[PDB]
Amino acid sequence: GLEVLFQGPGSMESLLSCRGGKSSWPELVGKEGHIAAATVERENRHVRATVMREGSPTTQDFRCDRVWVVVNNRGIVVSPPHIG
Repeated sequence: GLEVLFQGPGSMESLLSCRGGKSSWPELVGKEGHIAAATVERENRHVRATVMREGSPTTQDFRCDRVWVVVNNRGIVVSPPHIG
């Protein structure tokens, strides 16, 4: 499903064609990290969902098969989990 156009270091164009259907989980904001991560993997079998604390240093890459489930100190999802 998901196509991502990267407007690269120059006039560099590149595309990623990510595999599955769903790329974004707005309905998971406010749920427990572990419920959210299970739902992500259930709804898209091509992505690996990993729970992460807010504002941890982000690696400068984009991965079709990764869904960060970003949680606060209480383990609650604060942002829509999405592919990247």
